[PDB]
Amino acid sequence: METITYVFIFACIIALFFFAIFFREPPRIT
Amino acid sequence: VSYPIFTVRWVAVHTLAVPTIFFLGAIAAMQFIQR
Amino acid sequence: AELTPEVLTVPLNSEGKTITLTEKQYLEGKRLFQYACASCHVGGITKTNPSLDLRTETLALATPPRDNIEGLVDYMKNPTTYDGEQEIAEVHPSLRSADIFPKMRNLTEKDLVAIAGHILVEPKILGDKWGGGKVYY
Amino acid sequence: DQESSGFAWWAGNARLINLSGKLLGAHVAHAGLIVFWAGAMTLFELAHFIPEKPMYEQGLILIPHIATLGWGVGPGGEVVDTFPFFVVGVVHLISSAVLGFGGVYHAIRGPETLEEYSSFFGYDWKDKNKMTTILGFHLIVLGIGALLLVAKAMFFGGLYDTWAPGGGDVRVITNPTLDPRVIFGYLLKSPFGGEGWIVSVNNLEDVVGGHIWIGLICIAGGIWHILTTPFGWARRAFIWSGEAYLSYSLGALSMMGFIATCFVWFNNTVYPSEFYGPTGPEASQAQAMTFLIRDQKLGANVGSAQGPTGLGKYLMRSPTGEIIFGGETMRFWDFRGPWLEPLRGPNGLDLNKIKNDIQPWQERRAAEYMTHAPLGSLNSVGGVATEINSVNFVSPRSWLATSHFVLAFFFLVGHLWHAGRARAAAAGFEKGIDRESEPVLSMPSLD
Amino acid sequence: GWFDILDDWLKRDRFVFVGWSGILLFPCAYLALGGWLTGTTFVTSWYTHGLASSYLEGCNFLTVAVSTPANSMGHSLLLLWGPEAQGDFTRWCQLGGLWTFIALHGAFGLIGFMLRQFEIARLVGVRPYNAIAFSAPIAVFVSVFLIYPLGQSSWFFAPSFGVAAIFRFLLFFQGFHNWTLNPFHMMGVAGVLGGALLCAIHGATVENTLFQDGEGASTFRAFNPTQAEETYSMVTANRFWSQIFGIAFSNKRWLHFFMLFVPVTGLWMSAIGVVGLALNLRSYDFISQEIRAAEDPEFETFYTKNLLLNEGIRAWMAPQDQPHENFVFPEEVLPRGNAL
Amino acid sequence: SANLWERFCNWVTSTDNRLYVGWFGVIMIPTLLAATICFVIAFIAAPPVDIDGIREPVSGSLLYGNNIITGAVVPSSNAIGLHFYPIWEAASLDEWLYNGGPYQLIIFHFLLGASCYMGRQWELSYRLGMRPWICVAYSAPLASAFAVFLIYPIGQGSFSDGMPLGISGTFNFMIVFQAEHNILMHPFHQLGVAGVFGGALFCAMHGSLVTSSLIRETTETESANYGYKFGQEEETYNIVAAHGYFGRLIFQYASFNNSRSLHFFLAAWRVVGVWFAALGISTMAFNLNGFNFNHSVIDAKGNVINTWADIINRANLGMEVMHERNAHNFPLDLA
Amino acid sequence: GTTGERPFSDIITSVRYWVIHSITIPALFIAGWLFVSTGLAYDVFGTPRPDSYYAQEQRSIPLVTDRFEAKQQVETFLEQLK
Ligand SMILES: CCCCCCCCCCCCCCCCCC(=O)OC[C@H](CO[C@@H]1O[C@H](CO[C@H]2O[C@H](CO)[C@H](O)[C@H](O)[C@H]2O)[C@H](O)[C@H](O)[C@H]1O)OC(=O)CCCCCCCCCCCCCCCCC
Ligand code: CLA
Ligand code: CLA
Ligand code: CLA
Ligand code: CLA
Ligand code: CLA
Ligand code: CLA
Ligand code: CLA
Ligand SMILES: C=Cc1c(C)c2cc3nc(c4c5[nH]c(cc6nc(cc1[nH]2)C(C)=C6CC)c(C)c5C(=O)[C@@H]4C(=O)OC)[C@@H](CCC(=O)OC/C=C(\C)CCC[C@@H](C)CCC[C@@H](C)CCCC(C)C)[C@H]3C
Ligand SMILES: CC1=C(\C=C/C(C)=C\C=C/C(C)=C/C=C/C=C(C)/C=C/C=C(C)/C=C/C2=C(C)CCCC2(C)C)C(C)(C)CCC1
Ligand SMILES: [Fe+2]
Repeated sequence: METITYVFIFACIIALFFFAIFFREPPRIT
Repeated sequence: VSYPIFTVRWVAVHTLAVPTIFFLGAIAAMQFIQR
Repeated sequence: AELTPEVLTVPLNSEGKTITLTEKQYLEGKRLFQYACASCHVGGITKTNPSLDLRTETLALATPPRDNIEGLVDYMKNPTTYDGEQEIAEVHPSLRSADIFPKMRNLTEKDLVAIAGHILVEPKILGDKWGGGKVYY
Repeated sequence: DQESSGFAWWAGNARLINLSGKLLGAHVAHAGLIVFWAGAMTLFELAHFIPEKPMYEQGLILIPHIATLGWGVGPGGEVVDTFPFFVVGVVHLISSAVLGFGGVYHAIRGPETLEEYSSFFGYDWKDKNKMTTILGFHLIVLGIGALLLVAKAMFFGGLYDTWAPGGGDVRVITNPTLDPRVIFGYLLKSPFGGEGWIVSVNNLEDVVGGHIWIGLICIAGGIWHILTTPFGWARRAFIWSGEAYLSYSLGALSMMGFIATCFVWFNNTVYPSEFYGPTGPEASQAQAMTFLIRDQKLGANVGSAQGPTGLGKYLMRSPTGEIIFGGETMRFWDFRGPWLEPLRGPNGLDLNKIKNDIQPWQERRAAEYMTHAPLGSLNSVGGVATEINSVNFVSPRSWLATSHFVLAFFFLVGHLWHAGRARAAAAGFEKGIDRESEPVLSMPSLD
Repeated sequence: GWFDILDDWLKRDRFVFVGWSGILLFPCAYLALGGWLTGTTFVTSWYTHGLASSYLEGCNFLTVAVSTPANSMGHSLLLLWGPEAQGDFTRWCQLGGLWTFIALHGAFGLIGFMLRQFEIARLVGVRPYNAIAFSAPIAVFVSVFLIYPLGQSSWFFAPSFGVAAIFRFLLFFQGFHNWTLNPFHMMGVAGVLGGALLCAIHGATVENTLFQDGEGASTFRAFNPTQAEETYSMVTANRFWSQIFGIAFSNKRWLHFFMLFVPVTGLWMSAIGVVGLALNLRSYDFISQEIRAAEDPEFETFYTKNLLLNEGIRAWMAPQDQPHENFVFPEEVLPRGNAL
Repeated sequence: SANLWERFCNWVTSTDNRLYVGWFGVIMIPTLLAATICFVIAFIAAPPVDIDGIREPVSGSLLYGNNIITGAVVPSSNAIGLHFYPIWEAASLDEWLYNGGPYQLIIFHFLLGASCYMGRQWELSYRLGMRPWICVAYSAPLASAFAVFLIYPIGQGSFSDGMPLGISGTFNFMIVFQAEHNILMHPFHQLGVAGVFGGALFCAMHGSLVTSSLIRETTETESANYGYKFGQEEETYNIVAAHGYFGRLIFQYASFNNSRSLHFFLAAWRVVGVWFAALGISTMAFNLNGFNFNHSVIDAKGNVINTWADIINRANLGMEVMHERNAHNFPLDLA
Repeated sequence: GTTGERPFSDIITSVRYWVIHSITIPALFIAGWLFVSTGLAYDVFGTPRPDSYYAQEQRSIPLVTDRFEAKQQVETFLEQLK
């Protein structure tokens, strides 16, 4: 049980890596 | 020009330079206190 | 002042006579003890065989008595187990066996008496720290 | 070359990379401290060396090498000739003057530019051939003594061989190794525990035997490059610049130094221990040996003694070779030295042997190595991390292996910073990034 | 005027600034440096730890330390002229004292110095923020030199003002508080450590994305002290890590700010954590494990395997570390593995 | 096309691929992909490991009873030590499992691909055309990770004693060490804790000042941070009004006007100390442990006066004694 | 920024610096030394000298027991103590 809680965090975080890198707000050269 | 010898700057630089050598001498002295 | 005359005075013969000592001899004792090798023997234990220590009592119970400024001398000259049964000369530094342990060559009755007095003396000051290791350290 | 039209002071030697070096003499300049250092320390070493005291017990880094070459030793690791050692340092030392006497010149009073005096091979880096030919000389140069050693090994006195029949003893390498499978085979050998590609070397027959092969192999290269120009995929591949040359070249040391540090810590052959300390693993194996004896001699069966953990105190079992000492000592069941090999067997350590053919000359060498172990503090108080001050001793191996790593490491840091700055000239952005023509402020935005 | 004269004077430039603050910074801060120094050189610390704490006694740099008050005083400020010492600068120097001194005088040096960061800051038209960041240490030094001790038994168990004497402060925690395993302390290293990288990187990351705007092999001079001109292409930046690490520090106000945060923050998380240790509230615990540690004598995690090290650190040092308890542990009671 | 690889060649070196993948890339990229994959699982669900020379299995998997902190994937056993224990040398998959073979995989792998990242750390500074004394900063890091996973092991002979991959594991690798190396009393680690502490202080310093002399561009409702656009031509801070402050705050000349120098100081400090440190471990790797002053201070009679380091050492024995109880089958922890 | 307090290179490189100082610097170096040599430093800071850390016979530590009548303690220890 609690070890899923560990693995759930561990995972949803790897996906916070997904978005923050690929759907991150881009650098606008102006 | 003519800048004093008793400068704010100096009082400090001194409180240190006086002891330091007082100490350094104290220590170089201990270097032999055998027995 | 602290390393006093009689505290530097120790038993000579299994018969009582005391040789007292000097600050000179004591020193050679230190210089020696370490050069004669504390490599197994460092502090007051015995790394090759931890079961035997150099504490005053231990040397007394030895055979023949080995607490005599004398005793240790025979030993260093010729070694014997705690049995006094078979000569251990080949596995232990000894003048009998110099060709094995070089350090033991430059050794003399002068140098010996010293390294000896060092052994019977150290306990007197260090207390138990002499026999024990690690634990007391 | 003054300041402006040069680098800053800390990058001093860079202004010497300009035009044609004013001094080879720098390199020679120190090519002396290096040889002079042998002259001082060697003198200094013997200057403190006693013949009885175990060579490694008297901080002898330099002296042990002479011994390992057969000089001033003979029977056992005992030193008979205090002379030979003295000789070598005296010579080098003095030898250094000429080396420095000249470098010191070449740098201030000679051609501030040998680019012009050129002629004799001369100077300029981009010059792809002057460089192929130069290294070429220094290639015949090395292999030169590869043989020099083979000679000392085969024609002047021999080397020290701990394995050597009787026991450690100056012996002459009669029959070096032919078979290329062997001499070369090491490179192809495992890198990990059990077989180090360079390190693993039982005897001298393969050493001097291999060196031979290297002298010629190496000479064949100087002879080679000296005659020709590097091919086109070569030019295409590697940046050519004085710096860039140091850049590569420097990272051959880095690697190599590790290869030393990793070697001086592990071998009993080329580093006898009678001159250096007993090798790390040897130690925790020596302990084993000493106590296997202590009890067996005290009346214990040893072989059939069930140990605390479930394994057995004195004897244990390894996965590939069946039998070895057991403790935590296991890690070193790969250790091999003459003091423990007699008591060896087909399947591994032999119970029958270890029980009755274990002689005295071993219990005492075994005990020396149990004590004298590669363990000490900078303080130089040899022993466990927590030992009382008294017996002090730091293994030559400690200092040797340690240093070279930190240096060899640092060098790897070098191979980088000199490649990092040199791969930069290659396009010119090494000075910086041009404020009006930068590749990035004009490129398809990643997104 | 009368005030402003004092102001006017002490307030303007003269190299080594001296301000409304200095009045407490300089004096406290000085004594403090001295306070520690004198001890290491001449003062002994024997009458409190039976331990030598001075060059004069033979101690070295890594040995010397200005003791800490015997467990007999507790938290008494131990005053030079107080009931305990009675202005007897030798006894007062003997009962330790210098400690409370160094620590208290010191405690001000910080208060004082941070103020100075404000004073000079409000005078130069900048954001004090630096002065804020400086809480980072005040909190630490407060908790770790006053709070923790104040929470325990005596000034004794408080830091040591030593080189090694301070290393003891570590182990002792690991061994008794098993700090190493305390969340709060963790962020404490998460910030220091995490920040160091942040520092070493911005520093170098900057150096390399430097516009060659000088001539030759000295990009150190080519920089303009005079005016505005982004020296490091912020553009050659993002498009670098964005492709090498996946992320881009696009902006410099935040970058050069987030660097303020990292540490200061962790430190606080440390100061909190230790506050815990003050009232022995520590993270040694970890029931879930220990409860199952009872049965299953064969299940073993590092936690336990580690926790055991601690248990040794106690049994061996306590007797000599905490002398005022006259601990006595017979040969037998000491925990040891089979062998040594 | 003349050859189809031609495109593979520019792609790898695509100076515009969202995520650059150099030639190092082509090795890094997966070396870590395999390394990570083994890891993430070993943690989530992996059997115990005999680690120490015996047959005492140490569990380190969440599914086997680990809190995230107790978590850790364990090393290879003193049985293998240095021999190469790859997945095929082991008979049953479970052998590799028990004898702790994941370690080598994870360690060897990342510990490798890591370096290539170090290379590909610079490969972008070449395709991008920027000074590259950057990749080096990264060294110190990789050096240590290499030190704590590859030198020390070769030093003591077994991967057994190499900082176990896991949280509480490190703590272990540590406390032990102190005991066998008195690392804390080691001149190197010092210069290590030196910079780290520094950098962590400088990281807050340089970050402090900048934001402290930030400049104008906002209301009070607006976020002051907004005052800036990516690709600004002139820096946002007022350097003169910064040094003009900091310099003053004690000494005036112990300050930096040379932004290039300062940002540099930030680089080298952390990066240099960390090195020494990385070397510290690598130094004691072959037993040149920290200092040692036990019984080094004595009086006349010889009665011994404990040095404040003797306590260090006292607490040290407490450590020496316990660590790895059962295996140690002899008087001297010669490994 | 505009700075104007009496310059350093000036005096470290000054002829007078070295002449006032040459004589006075070691006066401190010497002063410290004497402070140690007389052996007053000891009595100055209670700091015991090797000759007198432990009494002659006893093996115990002269530890301050009660914070309020501490002054006595020290004595009674320094007392019996040589
Ligand atoms: C198989 C695929 C592996 C993939 C790994 C890829 C990773 C990328 C590489 C980076 C680092 C890992 C590479 C490992 C190299 C280290 C050597 C090693 O581990 O192998 C261990 C061996 C040890 O050899 C020993 O050899 C011994 C044999 O000696 C014994 O037996 C002998 C006779 O047989 C003699 O009698 C002797 O006296 C006696 O002691 C035993 O067999 C031991 O078990 C055995 O360990 O070392 C050696 O031979 C090899 C020497 C190589 C030189 C290395 C120099 C030092 C290493 C520095 C690492 C650089 C990286 C740094 C990056 C960070 C910043 C720099
Ligand atoms: C392998 C051999 C080798 C050789 C021949 C060179 C040669 C060179 N290196 Mg170099 N380097 C090497 C290895 C080598 N390096 C390694 C392994 C590293 C990794 C750290 C480096 C890192 C490095 C850097 C960062 C730089 C160089 C630079 C240089 C060039 C400048 C010359 C020089 O620095 O002299 C001058 C010697 C000094 C300045 C030494 C003093 C160093 C100062 C900063 C500290 C002073 C020490 C002080 C604390 C001593 C205490 C004394 C006490 C009494 C006060 C020169 C071509 C410079 C360059 O740009 O060349 C292209 C440069 O910036 N190197
Ligand atoms: C470590 C070895 C080493 C060597 C071989 C050199 C060599 C050189 N450096 Mg140099 N340098 C070094 C370390 C070294 N450096 C370090 C560590 C730093 C950091 C401070 C520098 C910083 C630096 C700068 C800024 C410059 C050089 C320059 C030079 C070159 C000019 C030499 C000269 O003008 O001397 C002049 C000699 C004197 C003024 C008097 C010195 C007397 C020496 C030569 C004799 C000593 C011999 C010994 C004591 C006794 C032997 C006597 C013998 C007859 C038996 C020369 C190639 C210059 C250059 O750019 O070259 C083109 C230059 O501008 N260096
Ligand atoms: C290959 C490099 C090397 C190595 C491995 C050694 C190793 C040794 N030397 Mg040694 N030495 C060297 C070069 C080296 N030396 C050189 C070039 C000189 C001439 C100056 C000397 C002069 C010398 C003397 C007079 C003595 C020794 C002694 C020793 C032994 C004990 C020294 C010790 O314990 O203090 C440890 C020393 C340190 C820990 C120094 C601290 C390092 C600080 C300054 C930072 C270093 C950082 C940097 C990366 C390392 C520099 C490398 C080194 C060449 C300086 C030890 C075997 C002693 C001995 O054994 O007598 C027979 C001894 O009396 N050496
Ligand atoms: C270590 C490598 C090395 C290399 C590659 C060189 C290379 C060179 N040196 Mg040189 N040198 C070196 C080491 C080196 N040196 C050392 C260690 C010293 C210390 C003295 C010198 C001292 C020195 C001086 C005083 C001079 C040179 C000169 C030269 C250049 C002349 C080349 C020539 O035709 O000589 C060919 C030499 C031989 C083939 C050797 C012949 C040996 C016998 C047959 C006669 C030599 C005279 C006698 C034996 C002793 C020499 C006395 C001396 C005045 C030459 C050449 C670039 C000359 C120069 O100015 O170049 C521009 C020059 O005047 N060197
Ligand atoms: C590859 C050639 C090679 C190798 C493997 C060795 C090996 C050895 N020599 Mg040795 N030696 C050599 C060449 C070599 N030597 C040459 C040319 C000379 C001059 C004649 C000597 C002179 C010499 C003396 C006087 C002594 C030794 C000794 C030794 C042994 C001591 C351990 C050691 O440090 O060396 C082995 C370590 C290495 C060889 C380092 C390995 C690095 C190489 C294999 C890789 C280099 C790669 C590099 C990038 C090449 C670039 C080429 C290009 C493709 C870029 C060891 C077996 C000692 C000994 O054993 O007897 C007493 C000793 O006293 N040597
Ligand atoms: C001493 C320093 C030194 C330096 C700096 C050089 C430098 C050079 N040499 Mg060279 N050389 C030297 C010494 C040196 N040599 C010596 C002592 C010899 C004696 C023969 C030679 C003999 C030699 C020859 C015959 C040639 C060179 C060539 C070269 C040039 C190309 C080398 C290259 O880039 O390799 C890069 C090579 C690789 C990166 C190999 C990668 C492929 C691997 C996978 C091989 C496969 C391994 C295989 C399975 C066996 C084992 C594999 C593994 C398990 C170990 C380069 C300028 C070449 C040149 O153009 O002119 C001479 C060339 O043809 N050298
Ligand atoms: C200035 C500091 C310093 C000092 C005092 C030393 C001192 C020493 N080094 Mg050394 N080393 C250093 C820096 C230093 N090193 C650096 C920066 C590197 C690059 C990482 C090395 C790489 C290195 C290796 C690979 C070896 C040494 C060895 C030695 C020892 C024998 C010297 C020697 O080999 O004579 C003349 C040469 C030999 C006796 C053997 C030659 C080995 C063959 C020819 C391969 C190539 C040699 C090597 C690459 C050249 C370096 C020689 C050295 C004098 C710099 C000696 C204690 C040897 C050792 O371990 O003890 C015997 C050894 O094998 N060093
Ligand atoms: C590694 C430990 C450490 C040291 C020793 C240290 C030292 C210093 N930090 C300073 C500053 C800072 N540190 C800062 C954040 C941090 N600093 C950190 C960690 C340290 N900072 C970490 C925790 C954070 C990370 C951000 C901020 C940004 C600043 C400041 O800007 C400031 C600075 O500008 O530095 C240049 C300097 C301020 C000088 C001063 O106030 O004197 C004046 C008054 C003093 C110090 C008198 C105090 C007297 C008290 C403390 C008595 C103590 C005596 C003992 C502790 C001495 C014992 C010595 C041992 C050997 C036992 C300098 C003293
Ligand atoms: C660093 C440099 C420099 C210089 C120099 C160099 C670098 C080098 C070198 C070198 C050198 C500087 C060398 C040398 C030398 C010489 C010598 C070293 C010598 C000698 C001799 C001796 C030492 C001897 C002695 C003796 C004898 C004769 C015999 C018997 C014994 C006796 C001891 C008596 C400078 C600063 C300017 C800068 C540039 C670079
Ligand atoms: Fe900045």
